[PDB]
Amino acid sequence: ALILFFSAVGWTVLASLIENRLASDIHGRPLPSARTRTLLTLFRNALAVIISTITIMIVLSEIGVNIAPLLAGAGALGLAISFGSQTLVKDIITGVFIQFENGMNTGDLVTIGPLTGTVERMSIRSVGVRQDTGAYHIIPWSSITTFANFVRGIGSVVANYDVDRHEDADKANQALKDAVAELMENEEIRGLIIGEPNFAGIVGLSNTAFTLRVSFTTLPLKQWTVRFALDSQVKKHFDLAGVRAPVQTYQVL
Amino acid sequence: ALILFFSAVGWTVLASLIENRLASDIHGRPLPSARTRTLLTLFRNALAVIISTITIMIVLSEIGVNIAPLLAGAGALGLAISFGSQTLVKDIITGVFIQFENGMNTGDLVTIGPLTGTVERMSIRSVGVRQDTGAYHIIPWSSITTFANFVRGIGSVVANYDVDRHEDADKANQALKDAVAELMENEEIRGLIIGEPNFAGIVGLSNTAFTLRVSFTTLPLKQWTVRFALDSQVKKHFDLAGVRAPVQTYQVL
Amino acid sequence: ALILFFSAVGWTVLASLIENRLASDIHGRPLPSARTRTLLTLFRNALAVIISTITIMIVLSEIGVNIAPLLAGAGALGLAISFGSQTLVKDIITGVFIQFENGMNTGDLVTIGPLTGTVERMSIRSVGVRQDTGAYHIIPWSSITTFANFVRGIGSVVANYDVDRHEDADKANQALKDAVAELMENEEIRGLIIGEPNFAGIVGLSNTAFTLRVSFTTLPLKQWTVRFALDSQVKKHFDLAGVRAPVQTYQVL
Amino acid sequence: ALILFFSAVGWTVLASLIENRLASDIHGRPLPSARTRTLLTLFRNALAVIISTITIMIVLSEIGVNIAPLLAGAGALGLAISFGSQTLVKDIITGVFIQFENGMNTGDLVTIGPLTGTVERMSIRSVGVRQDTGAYHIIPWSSITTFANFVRGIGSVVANYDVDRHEDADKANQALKDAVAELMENEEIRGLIIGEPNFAGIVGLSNTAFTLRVSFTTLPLKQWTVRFALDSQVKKHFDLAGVRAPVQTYQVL
Amino acid sequence: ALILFFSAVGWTVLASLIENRLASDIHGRPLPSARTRTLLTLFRNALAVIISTITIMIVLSEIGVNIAPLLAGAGALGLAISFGSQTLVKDIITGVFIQFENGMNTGDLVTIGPLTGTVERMSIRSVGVRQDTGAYHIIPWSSITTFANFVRGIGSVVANYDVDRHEDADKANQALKDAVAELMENEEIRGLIIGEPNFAGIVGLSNTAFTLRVSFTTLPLKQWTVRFALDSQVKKHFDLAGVRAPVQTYQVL
Amino acid sequence: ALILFFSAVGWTVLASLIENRLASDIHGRPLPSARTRTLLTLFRNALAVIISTITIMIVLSEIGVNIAPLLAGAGALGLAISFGSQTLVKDIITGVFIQFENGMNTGDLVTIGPLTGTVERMSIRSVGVRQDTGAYHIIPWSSITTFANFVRGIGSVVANYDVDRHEDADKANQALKDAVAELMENEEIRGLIIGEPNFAGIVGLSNTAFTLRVSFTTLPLKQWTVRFALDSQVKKHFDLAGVRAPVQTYQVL
Amino acid sequence: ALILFFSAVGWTVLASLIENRLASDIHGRPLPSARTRTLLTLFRNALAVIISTITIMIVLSEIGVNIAPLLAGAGALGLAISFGSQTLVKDIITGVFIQFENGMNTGDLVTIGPLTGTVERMSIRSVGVRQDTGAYHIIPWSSITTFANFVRGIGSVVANYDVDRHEDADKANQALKDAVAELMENEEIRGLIIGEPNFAGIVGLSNTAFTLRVSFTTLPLKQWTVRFALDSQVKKHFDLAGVRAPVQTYQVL
Repeated sequence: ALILFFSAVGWTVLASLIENRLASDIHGRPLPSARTRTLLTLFRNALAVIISTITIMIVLSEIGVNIAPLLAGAGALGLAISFGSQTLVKDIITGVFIQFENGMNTGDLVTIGPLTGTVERMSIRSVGVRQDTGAYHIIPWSSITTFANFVRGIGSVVANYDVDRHEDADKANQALKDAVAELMENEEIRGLIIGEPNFAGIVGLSNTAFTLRVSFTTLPLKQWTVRFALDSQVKKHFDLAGVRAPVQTYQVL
Repeated sequence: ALILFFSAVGWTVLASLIENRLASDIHGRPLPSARTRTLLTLFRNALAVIISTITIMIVLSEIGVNIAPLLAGAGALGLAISFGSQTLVKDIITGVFIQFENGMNTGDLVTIGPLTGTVERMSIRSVGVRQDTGAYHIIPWSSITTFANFVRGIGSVVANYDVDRHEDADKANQALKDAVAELMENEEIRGLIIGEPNFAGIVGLSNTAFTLRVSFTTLPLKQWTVRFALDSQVKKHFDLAGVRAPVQTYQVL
Repeated sequence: ALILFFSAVGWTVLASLIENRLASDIHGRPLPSARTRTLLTLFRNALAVIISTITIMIVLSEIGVNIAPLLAGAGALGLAISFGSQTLVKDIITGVFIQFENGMNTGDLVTIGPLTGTVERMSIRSVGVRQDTGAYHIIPWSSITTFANFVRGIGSVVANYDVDRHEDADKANQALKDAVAELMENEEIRGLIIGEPNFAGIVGLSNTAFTLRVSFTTLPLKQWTVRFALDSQVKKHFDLAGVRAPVQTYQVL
Repeated sequence: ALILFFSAVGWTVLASLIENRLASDIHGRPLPSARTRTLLTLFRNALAVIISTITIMIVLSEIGVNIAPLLAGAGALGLAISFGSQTLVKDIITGVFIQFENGMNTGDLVTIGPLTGTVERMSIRSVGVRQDTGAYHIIPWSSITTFANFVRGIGSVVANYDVDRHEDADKANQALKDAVAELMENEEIRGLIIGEPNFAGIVGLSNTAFTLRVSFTTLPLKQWTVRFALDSQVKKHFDLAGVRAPVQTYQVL
Repeated sequence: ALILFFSAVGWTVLASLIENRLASDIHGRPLPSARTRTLLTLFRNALAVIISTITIMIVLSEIGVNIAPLLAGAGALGLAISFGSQTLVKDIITGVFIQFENGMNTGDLVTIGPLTGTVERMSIRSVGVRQDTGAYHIIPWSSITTFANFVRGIGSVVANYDVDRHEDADKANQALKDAVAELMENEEIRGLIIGEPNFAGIVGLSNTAFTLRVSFTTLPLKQWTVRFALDSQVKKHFDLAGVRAPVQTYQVL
Repeated sequence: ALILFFSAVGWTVLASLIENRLASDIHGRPLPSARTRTLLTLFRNALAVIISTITIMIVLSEIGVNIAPLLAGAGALGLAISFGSQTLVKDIITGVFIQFENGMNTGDLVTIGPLTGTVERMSIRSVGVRQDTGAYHIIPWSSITTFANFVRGIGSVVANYDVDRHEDADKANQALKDAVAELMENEEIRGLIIGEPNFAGIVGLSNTAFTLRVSFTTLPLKQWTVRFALDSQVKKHFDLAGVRAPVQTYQVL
Repeated sequence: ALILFFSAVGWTVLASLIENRLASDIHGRPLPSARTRTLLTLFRNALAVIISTITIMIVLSEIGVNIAPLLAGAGALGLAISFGSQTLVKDIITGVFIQFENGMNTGDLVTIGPLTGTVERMSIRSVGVRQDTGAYHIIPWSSITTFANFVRGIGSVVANYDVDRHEDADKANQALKDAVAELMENEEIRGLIIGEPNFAGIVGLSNTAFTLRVSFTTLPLKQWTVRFALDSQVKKHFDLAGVRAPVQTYQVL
């Protein structure tokens, strides 16, 4: 009867506490810290609260005066719990879908908002990213709405260099072409590049400068080394050819 | 009876696990990575949880003490699940409607917020865009609200060039007209352009400069090459005609 | 009985698939692309899911063990669908109301947020706008909260020109008046203008300049040509009268 | 019986279509455009959908297999409709309350966010504002959260003028006082002003300037003309008295 | 019976229209404008709609075919009305609570976000604030989340003056002290101040300047006059003592 | 019966009005202003509305035609009231939790967003903060999401001083060390400091300067006086040692 | 009967007040302040309100006129309470999940938004962080959405130094290499570093400068000391080698 059902609740409560002891062993893993005492206390309190609620519900059902006040209170508490748990299920679903489309793997370079780093590990609710300063960022999946991946597909560079307006375009463009040529005859750099450079010439005009563009396409994650080498060669050849940097201009009175 | 219904639940649970094995084969595709072990474990856990919930519901219905506590808990969990799944159905509906109006195809150049690139593939929940730096962006449909497409219809250029205030408009405007004339007699460039240039003359006055505007209408995705050629010719002809760039001015004491 | 009702469900399912084939013909229109295969598959899957849900509901109703678990799951799914469809009905209602008040027509120049262009077509959920760069923007109605229309009513110009503080106001104001006078005696420009210019004189003082204002009222969409002509004439007459542009000033030690 | 009720539904459907024809005449007004064909088609489709839903509901009620699937679908659709209609009733209530407190009339100058213009007309959902560039802005009431009105009450000006630090305050303040004095003896300007000027003297110190403040109180919508006249007189009297504008200062080495 | 109840509905509808006529007299007050015709029409339409809904509900209840479609539609409409009325009850509650704590009175100087002005009147939903330019701002209570009041308690000034780095602190600090001394011996200003000045000396170092701080505590709303007088005296005494303003510095080559 | 219950409602209504008279005495306190007449009228109107609603509900229950229209209207009104009261209960809970953790006391210096001041009093819904300009800010608890407290624990200073690149680090660092030494031998300042200074040397390099860092740890709320004294001593010793401030540099042609 | 149940409610109310007295002892702890009188009064008021609500509910259930008005009011109050408690359960769940993944411990350096500091203590709803200025920040868990931890894993430095464009890269790069060499031969600094420096050479070109990059990997929380030492050595060796800082350039007329 009611007493037999009440004993079943107590038996299940002990099993949940025994399951909490199993969770203590799981929590006992060195990876998730060693201060699991607080977490265990919360689980025990929750189990006790659930057992007390079940017992009170049984008593009220056997009372005959309707559980309406207490039932309404429990319903309000459950509604609050459901309202507060939107974000968690949001992270779970978002992460499940992200791994479904092979959006993120471990070790690749990504960009989530204002952060760029390498993925270290993915939990059920968040993803760990290691920044170039050594900081470890924990980003929940629902916080992620748009991200970029640098290992998928191919890589490319687009380089723009500003040249002073007073000079002529033919000499500066030839200097840039020569700088790219010296880069091409280098062996491992040319191994990184895939194909031939794309010279665009003047791509803009300013009040004191004009800009020249040259674009490549390289191996994934190799664009930055090529960019740095190109910058060094461009500086060297601009110095050789006498190309001037943009200079401010003014008049007096 | 209850036992026969319980056996049916177990039979369906095995079928779902067999369906999960079929999903494992689907997940086994090289495109969606190779670490599908985690996804399979989640599906198995979900199937086990569903089977346990069904069995407990049957037992409680056959108990006679009302499923009210457990039923309310299940209802709260379902409410949380429904609340957390708003974004997913939002992406699904938004993508379905976007493909309905032929808003986006594969390979075209688009602009979604601060990102400009070529569409590579569209999933049920997101769209992949390839940037000019080689990064691969995953953008969910609900995150997309307003976007532009450069392949629909036509293309056009509007070019504004700043000339300092001290010179006269007739000489600078004539120099710009001559620069456009040299561009027109070029053959492939004229093939890109559709029609005749639209000279607007002075379109603004600054404290140290005035601006001249000339606009074209070209083939789709061909506006940038025409713009670069026009910039080069404008610089050359401005140098030829002696037109000066804007210069700062000050007085002493 | 139940079997007769089940046969009716199957008959309706085939009719929906036949209706999907009718939608395939509608989707077959060249305007909405040619890759309608994906859309048809989704419709077929939805019809199959609906038929299966109806059959399972009938079986459960004829079972006698209550549909409560499955009914609650279906209710949660429907709640999620309703929650995710807020935006779509929002666009539908907003567009219906916008067309009710004659807010937007096709071909007129509008400004929706940071975008200015001519309306090309309006769907049930969005509106297409053509920018001056040739890009085609798709803007849903709910994303629209405030917009401006340049074809309703009239057009006007308010022109402010900065003159440096050192000169006198009477000479510069007279030069501006003469510049407007030359503009007035032109024939087509005066045809664009409706009425007489409104001279306001000095309307502000800066540390190194003062500003003069003149305003007109012209035909719709004709304000920019008048503004450009006024700017050219103002520059010419300021050069003629010897009016100086604002100049920076400093002192040494 | 059921057939008699079904005939009543058909009779009401025709009346709604006849009411749509009456709405067509209302829509036929030249003010709300002439392309009301699309709106009429939507109304006809909605009436047909409502009639079909009513007929299906009657058939299902007379079937005996419960309307539960279809009733739940209709409930979900109604929930989505109610969720998507929050903004519309928000505009209706906000506008009703705004006209209740006499916040806005037709023809007055207002400022709603970043827009300043004269109210032209108010609908049930929006308000039309005419900008000084001739653009016509449609602003829904719910989008309005805070606005200012320039015709209610009185008007005032607060004028701050920057004077170089190196000069003395007594001479510059006397020059400003004389400039206000000349303004006062003018007749229509003095008619605009209500009372006497309020001289505050130095109200701030900068690294290269100090500022003098004088404030008035004038008729509504007349503050700007008084401000412009005061600016012109202040410039003239500052030139007469030899008061210098703020000047940058530096030292070498 | 049903007819007797229907007659009661009609009798109440006329009473509501008579109550609307009473509201017309209330609306007839000159303060809430004179165009109350539109408001009366809306009230009459609402009363007619309510009467029609009640009659249709009675007819449907006496029909026997369940009001379920129409009842569900009415429930959806009521849900939309409740959803759209969140802001109004929010303003009502916020204003009621604000007047409970004596946060705002009429005539005092407040600062609500980017607006500073004097409270003119408070409605049930908003508050009117008069700006120093004469504009009248209507701010709903829910839009208010944080505001400041200048009449509660006391007033104070904190004055920071920048002196160039090259000079010595003792001379400049003594000059500031003397400037405060001249202010103190003035009688009405000293009546405004409550106590003695608080000299803090150097409170910061810049690349080309250092700043000195002096703070007071005065009567409410009297801080600005004291600040202006202090600024004037500080300028005068800095000129007397030969204290220099911050000056830019550079070097050549 | 119904009449006896109706008399009970009237008796309770009078008691609520008598309770409102008790609230009038409470509102009669000089602290919560003296214009409590408006609040009392609102309470009386609410009591009358509640009594009328109860009477109408009783009449409808005794009518037999279902309260469904009026009951649904009351339910919608209650739903709107509950929706609009989210913020109030949010403030109540947030404040209760804030006082639970001893986050804020009265008189301490706090920083809530862009505001820094001393707490004056805490209500059930908001907290009053006194700014250094004398303004009194009212901040609801829900508006508070993150704040800092300067009285808990200790205080510290981190001082960075910029020295131009041209000079040598050893001389400037020695000058800073000597400046700190003179500060240390002062007696009350050394009483404020707790321990020894932490010299960090160069902590950054700019194009025209390098920065030196020295950090302390002092008593709570005493960091600013120590900072000002350190700034004065640093300026004095930099002047003594001939250390130069950062200076701009350029080249000609 | 009803009286026996009413006595049980009174007995439980006293037990709750006795439990409040136990909470008073808990609140009596010196850590959570000493003004717990206000909190106790709120608990007593809540207990009294709950007891009164239970008694009124029992009386209404024994009345026979339905609790519908009062039950609906209680339901609306509970709905408001549930709506206002979303944030609290959000913090609880977020903190529980954060501690689960070992995201934060006590004493480590973290970065939560614009705040960087050391964790001092974690409550159930918030986390205390000590800033370098001595301020104590209280941050709820729901307010936390993304944070970084500096003690997990390893630490690294990336140093960029700008060199004037006019000089040559080989000399400046050699000077930087020598500066790193002197740093390496230092003993405790080399103990901090883990491995060898990574020289990247030129990594960017500006209009007046080029930048050189060198990166390390050091012990956790030791990156800043290494960075400061590297900056000092780089300045010293740049001075030794005659490397110039970036300099502005202009031309006259």
